[PDB]
Amino acid sequence: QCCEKWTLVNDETQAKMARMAAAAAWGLGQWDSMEEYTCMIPRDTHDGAFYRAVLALHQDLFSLAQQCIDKARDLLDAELTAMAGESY
Repeated sequence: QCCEKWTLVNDETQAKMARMAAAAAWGLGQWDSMEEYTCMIPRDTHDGAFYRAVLALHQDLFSLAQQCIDKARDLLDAELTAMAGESY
């Protein structure tokens, strides 16, 4: 479904696609496809950091990887500090 529909799609829908497209490429182990999709994910999201952090480790960029993991945790503050208060 990803490969068929890119040029047919808008930039709003593009950003809601890549989180699933990268997951899919990663699942299938096709790393060229995975790099294209991961760039389309926004940097401000938890996932955006995480998928850059994976493509860091496949290409062996451990300083860059470690940066992205910490940046990912920083963005996960908001999500945990929301839901951790009321119930585990």
